[PDB]
Amino acid sequence: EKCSEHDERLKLYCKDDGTLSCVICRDSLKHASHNFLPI
Ligand SMILES: [Zn+2]
Repeated sequence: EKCSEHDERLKLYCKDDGTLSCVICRDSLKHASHNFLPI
């Protein structure tokens, strides 16, 4: 999961997959559209 420097516990991924743009960290808090990858 990229989503680096941003939440003290949130890290995740979206990318095309039926749901365009989703939780930017399994929740999307203080992220908005930064970036993240899936474990
Ligand atoms: Zn994040």
